[PDB]
Amino acid sequence: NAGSQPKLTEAVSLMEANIEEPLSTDDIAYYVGVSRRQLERLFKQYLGTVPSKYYLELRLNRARQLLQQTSKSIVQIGLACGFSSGPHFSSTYRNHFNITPREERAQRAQPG
Ligand SMILES: [Cl-]
Repeated sequence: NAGSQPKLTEAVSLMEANIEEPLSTDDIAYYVGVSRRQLERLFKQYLGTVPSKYYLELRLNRARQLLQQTSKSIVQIGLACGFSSGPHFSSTYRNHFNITPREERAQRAQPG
């Protein structure tokens, strides 16, 4: 279970501190003190994915937070979350959340 895997939770905390300019997987591993292979094994075992893909999920969730709370353009938000084009940001966002960034912002005020 992830909370009982301190190395994995450490890596995730480090990733959370580096969203706009994300660390390479190798750099996460160096800073947490495991090999790259070991870091990959942790992510595969305790989260079910690879570190780079979890990092993308994290950056997409920060983007969702910005879509719900700012008037920053779609382009601005994509750049702030490490994306390098609008089409790349919006397409990956839509694949992940099954709505577009524009739809997420339109729906931010949903009162439940
Ligand atoms: Cl950041």
